[PDB]
Amino acid sequence: MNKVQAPARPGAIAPLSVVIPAHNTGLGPEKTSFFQALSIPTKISKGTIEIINDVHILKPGDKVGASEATLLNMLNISPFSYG
Repeated sequence: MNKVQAPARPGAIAPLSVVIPAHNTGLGPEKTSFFQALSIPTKISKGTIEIINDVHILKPGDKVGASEATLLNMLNISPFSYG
């Protein structure tokens, strides 16, 4: 894989049903500000921010926001395509 993470960019429409899994994101506890920015229930696991409830971050027909795009980019999740 190379471009597994699709270019999540604010302004683009959300075609897929992206879900932020209830699992440690690998991100530092600081990123919980972004998770909470997208109204996400968060708890710190291993010095990393973890998700407690599977988040319906993107919805087919929604519109990827700024901190939202950033969130998905930090999550290393592909809200579009992976090639």
